[PDB]
Amino acid sequence: LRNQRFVYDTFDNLVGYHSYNGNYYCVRPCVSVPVSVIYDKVSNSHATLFGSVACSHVTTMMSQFSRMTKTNLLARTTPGPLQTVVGCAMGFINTSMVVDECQLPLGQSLCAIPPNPVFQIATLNFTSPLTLA
Amino acid sequence: PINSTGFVVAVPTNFTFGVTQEYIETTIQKITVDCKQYVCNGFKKCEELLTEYGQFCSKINQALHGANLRQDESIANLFSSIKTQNTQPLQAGLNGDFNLTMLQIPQVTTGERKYRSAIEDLLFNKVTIADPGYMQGYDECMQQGPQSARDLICAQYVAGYKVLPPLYDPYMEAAYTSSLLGSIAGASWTAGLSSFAAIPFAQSIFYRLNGVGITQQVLSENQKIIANKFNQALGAMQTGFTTTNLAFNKVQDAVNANAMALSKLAAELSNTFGAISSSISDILARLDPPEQEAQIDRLINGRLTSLNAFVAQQLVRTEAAARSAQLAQDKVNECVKSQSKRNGFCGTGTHIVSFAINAPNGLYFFHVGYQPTSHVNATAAYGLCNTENPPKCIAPIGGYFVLNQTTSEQQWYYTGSSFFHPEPITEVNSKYVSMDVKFENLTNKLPPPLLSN
Amino acid sequence: SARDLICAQYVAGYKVLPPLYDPYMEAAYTSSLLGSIAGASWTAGLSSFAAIPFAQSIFYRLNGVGITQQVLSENQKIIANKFNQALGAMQTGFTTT
Amino acid sequence: LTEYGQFCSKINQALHGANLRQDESIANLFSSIKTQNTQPLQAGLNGDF
Amino acid sequence: AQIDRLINGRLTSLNAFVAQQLVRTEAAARSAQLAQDKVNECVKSQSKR
Amino acid sequence: PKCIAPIGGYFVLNQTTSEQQWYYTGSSFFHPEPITEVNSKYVS
Amino acid sequence: YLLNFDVEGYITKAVDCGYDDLAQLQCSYQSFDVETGVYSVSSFEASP
Ligand SMILES: *[C@@H]1O[C@H](CO)[C@@H](O[C@@H]2O[C@H](CO)[C@@H](O[C@@H]3O[C@H](CO[C@H]4O[C@H](CO[C@H]5O[C@H](CO)[C@@H](O)[C@H](O)[C@@H]5O)[C@@H](O)[C@H](O[C@H]5O[C@H](CO)[C@@H](O)[C@H](O)[C@@H]5O[C@H]5O[C@H](CO)[C@@H](O)[C@H](O)[C@@H]5O)[C@@H]4O)[C@@H](O)[C@H](O[C@H]4O[C@H](CO)[C@@H](O)[C@H](O)[C@@H]4O[C@@H]4O[C@H](CO)[C@@H](O)[C@H](O)[C@H]4NC(C)=O)[C@@H]3O)[C@H](O)[C@H]2NC(C)=O)[C@H](O)[C@H]1NC(C)=O
Ligand SMILES: *[C@@H]1O[C@H](CO)[C@@H](O[C@@H]2O[C@H](CO)[C@@H](O)[C@H](O)[C@H]2NC(C)=O)[C@H](O)[C@H]1NC(C)=O
Ligand SMILES: *[C@@H]1O[C@H](CO)[C@@H](O[C@@H]2O[C@H](CO)[C@@H](O)[C@H](O)[C@H]2NC(C)=O)[C@H](O)[C@H]1NC(C)=O
Ligand SMILES: *[C@@H]1O[C@H](CO)[C@@H](O[C@@H]2O[C@H](CO)[C@@H](O)[C@H](O)[C@H]2NC(C)=O)[C@H](O)[C@H]1NC(C)=O
Ligand SMILES: *[C@@H]1O[C@H](CO)[C@@H](O[C@@H]2O[C@H](CO)[C@@H](O)[C@H](O)[C@H]2NC(C)=O)[C@H](O)[C@H]1NC(C)=O
Ligand SMILES: *[C@@H]1O[C@H](CO)[C@@H](O[C@@H]2O[C@H](CO)[C@@H](O)[C@H](O)[C@H]2NC(C)=O)[C@H](O)[C@H]1NC(C)=O
Ligand SMILES: *[C@@H]1O[C@H](CO)[C@@H](O[C@@H]2O[C@H](CO)[C@@H](O)[C@H](O)[C@H]2NC(C)=O)[C@H](O)[C@H]1NC(C)=O
Ligand SMILES: *[C@@H]1O[C@H](CO)[C@@H](O)[C@H](O)[C@H]1NC(C)=O
Ligand SMILES: *[C@@H]1O[C@H](CO)[C@@H](O)[C@H](O)[C@H]1NC(C)=O
Ligand SMILES: *[C@@H]1O[C@H](CO)[C@@H](O)[C@H](O)[C@H]1NC(C)=O
Repeated sequence: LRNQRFVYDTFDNLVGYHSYNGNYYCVRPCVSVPVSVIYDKVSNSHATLFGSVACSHVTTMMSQFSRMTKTNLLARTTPGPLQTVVGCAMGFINTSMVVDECQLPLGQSLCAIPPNPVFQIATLNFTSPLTLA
Repeated sequence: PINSTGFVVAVPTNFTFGVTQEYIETTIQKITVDCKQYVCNGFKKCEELLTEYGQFCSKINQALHGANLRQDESIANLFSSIKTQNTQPLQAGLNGDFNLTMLQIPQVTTGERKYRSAIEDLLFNKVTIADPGYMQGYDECMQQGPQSARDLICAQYVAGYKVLPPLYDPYMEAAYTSSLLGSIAGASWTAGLSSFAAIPFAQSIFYRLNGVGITQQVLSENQKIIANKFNQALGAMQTGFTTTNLAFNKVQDAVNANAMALSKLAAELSNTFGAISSSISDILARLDPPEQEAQIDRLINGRLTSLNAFVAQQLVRTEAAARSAQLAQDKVNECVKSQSKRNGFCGTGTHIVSFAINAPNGLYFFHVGYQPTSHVNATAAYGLCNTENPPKCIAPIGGYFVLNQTTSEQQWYYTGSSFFHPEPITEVNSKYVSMDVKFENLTNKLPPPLLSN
Repeated sequence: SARDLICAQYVAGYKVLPPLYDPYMEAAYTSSLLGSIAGASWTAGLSSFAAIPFAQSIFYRLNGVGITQQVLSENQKIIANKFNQALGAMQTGFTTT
Repeated sequence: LTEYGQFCSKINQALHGANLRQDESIANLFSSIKTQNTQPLQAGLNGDF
Repeated sequence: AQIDRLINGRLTSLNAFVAQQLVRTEAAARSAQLAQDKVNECVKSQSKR
Repeated sequence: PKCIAPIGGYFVLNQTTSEQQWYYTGSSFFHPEPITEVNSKYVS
Repeated sequence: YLLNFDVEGYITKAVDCGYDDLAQLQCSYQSFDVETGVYSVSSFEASP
């Protein structure tokens, strides 16, 4: 904007800095990435969804997350991060299943299928009873 | 009232179709707040002091989670009608002579299916709503930089709150609105809800018009005029999305309320509340432990007050949205899937048919009513009978016994209650009733029901 | 003491706004309601207005709830007197009970 | 007072919005006068009532 | 400090007044709609309910 | 057979407590009157 | 740490809040028993 090294948002939060090296840096609080947990009581299993975050950025930003999340992100496991329309998710497998009732909704007509005592991503699609011409 | 026998009644001679617009909200924006981050911002000294106010954060989280769960249940209940609603396929563009092009979703030969109708596209383009970064908002807020119109969305990752996505994507809402459009046509003389008749839209409209006091002869003569008036009424509401429209203004009011709640939540973090600074780091850097506690406590108290106010208003709006959603279900069942005999519930005038389209955070209704424009003063009678030792008196059915004029030898006719068109009295439009003192005595001219053949 | 609440407007710093309509408009509204009670009863629409007297409208309303025409003709004066007694009894019904 | 934010402006806006909504609500109820057909009643006695 | 204590007390009073005023406005709007329904059903017609 | 049913009333005997005579009365007031086609309809 | 005291006054089970996401959920809502659902959780893991 001008000859200023600090960038502030409308609410006076420091969001950007210009450094001596010549780079520009985005400034965020040490806990910024939203985290939500999908838990199933019957099987005592859980999964993690990072809302509105690209999977690639989640790999770089690990210091906010818990120890097991850090270990799983570093381990590059097979059930690793999957990009959905509601953010990056861990512990899910992409399936083409279609359901009409959901107990663990994720938004945008997405559903989570708990494992029988990983989680499966299903979709909510409704069907009319009959069509009469 | 007239001084002769009988009574004067104003019967319309010309009519037009009026449209009443109504907006009903169904859901609000779901918000979750990270209480620990919002209050203490990761500083252990603040968190130690926060314990003296009890388990504040856990209660805040539980209350917000319960509110979101209730809203999800409420919206799920409304959309469940799709599973058990019988529907019939409508024609493209013209269904007889009525034009329903704008209310239908345009079919595409190749590509991605559309989820918005022409009228819905017109409605949504008139309302400014920020995109709440459902998929990649966190990255976009960094790649785009600080923007005044987008600071409310990007404040999620600084203040410590999250905007949850809605339960259903817009494709589900489009399916719901298309389901409503395909269930309007049906039978009208049945006394149940267990049978579905595949009656065309035009015949259903004509049956609805015949039940409000318009005879079959008038409908047959004025078929094209009625169709043209209906098309003119439907086409006139495409350009009715202006600031003068109160119903359209309430949609923007709902959007502004949703924005205002997050604006209030975000702005409270910049207040000092009487402390030397609004930042915990500044307090720790400028003061020593004996004096830091008081300033940190002042900030804690201010932020706790802000969170309590936000939670209370969020619960209020959730309850109001649930009641409004129930009202929407009642409006759909009464005005959309059937014809209403009530006054004032489905628009003004005599109700004929209603349509429902998707709207931001709710539904938009178009109530079509029968609106007369001109009237005629007609002389009417309570009943008619001959002069015999036993009398047989008759009364009109759904109409009036009137004389054929606009201003002992009088000739009586029958007319519909909603349109003036005299026609001979038969047993179709009359029924036998008991003897009444105010009934006319017909000496010479007798209708066939009154003839002792 | 009874007026300190009103006079506190100019000391505390709040204002009581007048209502949108004066009482004459409200009187016009109530008179409008009284003049629309009478009308037809056997029609299936809301687009026609019939200038039926109040007494005939009341008798039509009574005939539709299960009272035959012969009973109404025989008991006309009794029905009118009972209605007048019912209307006049509510003038003194503004009590704490 | 500035350290508590724009308190007074928010208070004024909230009260103004509430009053505006009440004015709209009362205006809607009284609009029936314009399109209500009426007939003149008699003074005192209308028949026997 | 003393001026701040007075400011905090009066801000709390104003917030409480605004909240209750909005509550009563919403209740009055719903009651007004009920009045319109009562007029249309009981006053201008005969009710079968 | 041709069976009839009352319209907006009841088919009652004229008493307050093979040769019985049936009448018609309104549902909201007891006043027996002869049964005609005005106050009756054919049913199954 | 989240500690549960039995009827006799002893600690029967405990939760390390910063271990995994399930522990974070339990400490965020302060309950060992949590119903099935989707919950937003806070952060309890500290780093140098
Ligand atoms: C069972 O039910 C299932 C769920 O209902 C259903 O599955 C769904 O199917 C539909 C239809 O097939 C899918 O819709 C499509 O979604 C595409 C992806 O959307 C996401 O991503 C975009 C951004 O794109 C980036 O990411 C995608 C991958 O995700 C990538 O492919 C792309 O390259 C980019 O990298 C994002 O914009 C979307 O989010 C916005 O839109 C949502 C609604 O669709 C909103 O809910 C959300 O809030 C976002 O809203 C904002 O942005 C929009 C757009 O600017 C604004 O209008 C709005 O105001 C707001 O700002 C989402 O995260 C999407 O790309 C695709 O788009 C096409 O189709 C629509 C509708 O016709 C057009 O509007 C688009 O322009 C575009 O049309 C044309 O599409 C063809 C073919 O793809 C392209 O070749 C053309 O170029 C393109 N034309 C133009 C001009 O762009 C469409 O929306 C949906 O995702 C599925 N949901 C799932 C799988 O969960 C399933 O079919 C049902 N099954 C049965 C049997 O019925
Ligand atoms: C993976 O998930 C997607 C939904 O996100 C499934 O649907 C496919 O999505 C891709 C990418 O948008 C489209 O190009 C395909 O056409 C979609 N297919 C269908 C049938 O809708 C996809 O099938 C999933 N893959 C699996 C389960 O292997
Ligand atoms: C009902 O009113 C309409 C609108 O005024 C009348 O339409 C007019 O029709 C005449 C021919 O009869 C045209 O010359 C006029 O231009 C029309 N007026 C318009 C379009 O505003 C219609 O005739 C009336 N119907 C009646 C009297 O039965
Ligand atoms: C039915 O109404 C639609 C609009 O709702 C009409 O379509 C328009 O037609 C005009 C004249 O050709 C075009 O200029 C517009 O672009 C069309 N609008 C659309 C497609 O949205 C249609 O012509 C009407 N049908 C009939 C039979 O009159
Ligand atoms: C009612 O009276 C009207 C006129 O007031 C009649 O309409 C006329 O009918 C005659 C005879 O068929 C025609 O020559 C005229 O052109 C008609 N006038 C108009 C303005 O249409 C009508 O036929 C009468 N209805 C009856 C007797 O049932
Ligand atoms: C039709 O004729 C009958 C005759 O039965 C009239 O009924 C009389 O009405 C007057 C008041 O108008 C009563 O005082 C008489 O007692 C009635 N007579 C009988 C025998 O019941 C009736 O008024 C006439 N209808 C008219 C003039 O419209
Ligand atoms: C029904 O029965 C009552 C008596 O229970 C009849 O009323 C009597 O009718 C006779 C003959 O006209 C009169 O002399 C009596 O004074 C009447 N009694 C009373 C108390 O009014 C009545 O007529 C019968 N109804 C019929 C046969 O339809
Ligand atoms: C009735 O027709 C529909 C198509 O219109 C068909 O799907 C359905 O099976 C038919 N029902 C019966 C009972 O034959
Ligand atoms: C600043 O406000 C103006 C006027 O509303 C708007 O056009 C412009 O985009 C805004 N600038 C930014 C960076 O948001
Ligand atoms: C004081 O109160 C009494 C009793 O209510 C009342 O009659 C009197 O008018 C009051 N006095 C003033 C000055 O308001």
